[PDB]
Amino acid sequence: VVDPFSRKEWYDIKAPAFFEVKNVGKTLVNRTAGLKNANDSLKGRILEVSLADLQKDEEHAFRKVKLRVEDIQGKSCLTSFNGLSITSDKLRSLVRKWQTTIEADQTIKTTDGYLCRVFVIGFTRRRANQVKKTTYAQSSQIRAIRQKMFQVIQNQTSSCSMRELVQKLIPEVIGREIERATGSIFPLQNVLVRKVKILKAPKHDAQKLLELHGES
Amino acid sequence: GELVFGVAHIFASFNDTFVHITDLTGKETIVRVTGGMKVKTDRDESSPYAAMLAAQDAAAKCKEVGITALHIKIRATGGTATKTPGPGAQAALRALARAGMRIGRIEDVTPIPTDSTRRKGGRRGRRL
Amino acid sequence: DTINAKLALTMKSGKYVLGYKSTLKTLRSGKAKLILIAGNCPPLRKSELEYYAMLSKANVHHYAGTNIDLGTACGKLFRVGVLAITDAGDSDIL
Amino acid sequence: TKRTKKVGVTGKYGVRYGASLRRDVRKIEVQQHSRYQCPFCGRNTVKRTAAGIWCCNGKGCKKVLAGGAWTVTTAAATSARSTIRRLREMVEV
RNA sequence: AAUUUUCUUU
RNA sequence: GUGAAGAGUUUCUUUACUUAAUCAAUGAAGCGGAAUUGGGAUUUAUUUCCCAUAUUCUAGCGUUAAAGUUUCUUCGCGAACUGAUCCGCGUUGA
RNA sequence: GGAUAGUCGGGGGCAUUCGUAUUCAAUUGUCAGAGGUGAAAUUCUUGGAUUUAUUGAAGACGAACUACUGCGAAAGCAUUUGCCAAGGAUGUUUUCAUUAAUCAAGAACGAAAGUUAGGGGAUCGAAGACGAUCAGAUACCGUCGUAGUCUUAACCAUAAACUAUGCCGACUAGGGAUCGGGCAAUGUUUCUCGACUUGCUCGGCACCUUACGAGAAAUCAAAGUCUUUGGGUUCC
Ligand SMILES: [Zn+2]
Repeated sequence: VVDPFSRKEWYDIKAPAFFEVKNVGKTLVNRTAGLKNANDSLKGRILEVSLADLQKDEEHAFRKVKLRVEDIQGKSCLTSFNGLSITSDKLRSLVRKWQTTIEADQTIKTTDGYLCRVFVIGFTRRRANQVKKTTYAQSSQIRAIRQKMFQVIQNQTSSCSMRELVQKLIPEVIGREIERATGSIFPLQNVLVRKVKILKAPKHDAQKLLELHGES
Repeated sequence: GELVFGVAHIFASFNDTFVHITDLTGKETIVRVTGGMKVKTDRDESSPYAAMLAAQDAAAKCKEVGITALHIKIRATGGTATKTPGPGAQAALRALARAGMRIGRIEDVTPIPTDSTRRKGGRRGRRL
Repeated sequence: DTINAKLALTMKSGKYVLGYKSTLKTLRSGKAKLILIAGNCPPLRKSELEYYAMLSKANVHHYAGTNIDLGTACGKLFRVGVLAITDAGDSDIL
Repeated sequence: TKRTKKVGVTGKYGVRYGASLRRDVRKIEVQQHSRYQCPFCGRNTVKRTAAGIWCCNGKGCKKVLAGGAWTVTTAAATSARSTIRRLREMVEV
């Protein structure tokens, strides 16, 4: 029996190029020996990190993205986009009484093999002059709102690929377009993508990672 | 940028508190200490004093490696249960803060259900 | 609009042909515009009818439902396999 | 005349073999000796021959179908067909 | 936690 | 039989090979490797890292070769190549 | 009664979509307790318990939004979409013209639990097994746990099935919220409509004050219009 820390090594984690940062943190992997590869045992790791950390701005503190470590390059692991979510505190704060919440979902496909199930949630809003405290929308209007969200998602995601998906989720263009399209219906507020899930993956993009990386 | 960030999970149950500290990833953890190995009375496992003792022991063992900042994540029993963190959650947070180790990104990750299965008790409930 | 209502009003005011032999006769004579083939049709007969309509420049619709359903839509108490609408009347079947 | 309160087709068995066994056989034989519809001809002429073979007569569609012991299609086979259909669509798409 | 019982009347 | 790791001048363990030996199938009927072929990223790109298939049909038929440059000499249902790429230490699989 | 127009509905059925949680399975990381409880105790854990991380399967259920709010004859109905049939209210210088109300006998639906066959059985959990409390615990407490909890095809047919308050019709006091519809605004706002504000009206769910009135009272806009006793009709 010896110290278990003598068989451990520290490696850096590199977020994909879609973000504004390069160094995210350090990981821990056991000593590389025979019949057991650190590369083999590393590719099945999942990281969670804040979008505020990735963008160096507190404008996305509530958003948290997950990364999947895939490739190792010079003792510096490279990760890829695996999904985004919203913090429990933000979700509970957004959920309120005496208002109507509409949540919808849709599955989207990129130019390459990528299946992404993206969700969206939006809440009704007052008009700064309303006297009543109900602020409720009829189920027909909810269905019309869901159709408007479906149309907006399809139109904005018809041909983007993952690069444009990340480039358009940070500025929150999906929620803005949904609110714009919902002008003829209840004004709606706090429309955002609550969670994006990844169902299919390409063939590891073993060469496209080299294409994207290699800069700085 | 000479700081190293880990992930500190806190499981604040009403019977015993878990102070688990891992790296930024999930696997290959470093430290895991609860109140059971800090108090041997089988009653004060969830006590704030035992939680702070486990938290400070975790801090010492983490400083042994040389890790500076931790992303904290507290969580209750969750699921179809009380879903409220125990008294040891705040005690562990204060103990980590007082030990000198940096704290960042506080979040609650208790598992909530979307109307999950039936809770035990038998309709009438635990008539204690 | 649906097609069952259109078929019903063609039945009220239009020219229809029932069966397979008469449908072949209508396609052969060229006084054919639309043929309806039930989903329960024999595959060889369906291919033959499609070839006949392609030769005669007649539209084909292999609508869902069995020949029992086709007969019920046609308003008859017997099974109907092939429908041949020769005159649409006042409809937009064609 | 009704001629039978509840035994029905099992009236040939008289009073023997037990009531529960006779009832189970009655349900099975009712399913077994039933005319079914050919899924290709639309005629109620499908009859069973030798526990799993179903044939319908007529000038056309003399097909012989492989079915259940006393029903043309079983629930398990229908569920399997739906599952295989679903899996094939996922593989193709 | 744990706490059962108070004969027939004046 | 042949080799690679761990270990207190030596062989204990597991972990690789097939020709020993064992099993199964068959009319021992297509096993393995090479050259173009178009995507594919190394990249002011080079097969350098990657492997790709012709028959879905409806209860029909599918055999005894056609077509091609060119050889008698073009009496020929003539002889060869090709159509049917080349090669081989293994009939195939466990 | 029927038709028509815009609507409305957590009303019904079928097909379809999504969500976390629970349990389990495989794999990876350090080690000594983990569960549970007033206290414990049973049980399993240096053979790796518990936790953390990845993937998958099973079944159940649709949290928050969710309300003195909606729908249905009631029992009941709460994830997305599509389809089908149907329904109330509203609008109407549309149609028929008494077609109406309440019912014996007779019929449809009828929570949960219970039964017969098929599938499925995650969680909880009758019976039961142990372990603590007590003088005795056979129970309340902890873990496990069969039927059951899910569903299909046949059954039955009752609950504090309640609003402990039958159905239809007329009249009766002041006000403010809420749902659905309609009317009106030289009203507001957002790149012809929606949202918001105000007033009026119809039909519901209810609420506050009061008692001309009722009751034995609690209380009741009906349980009032009953010794000043009679609108009609069933059950008891
Ligand atoms: Zn047939």
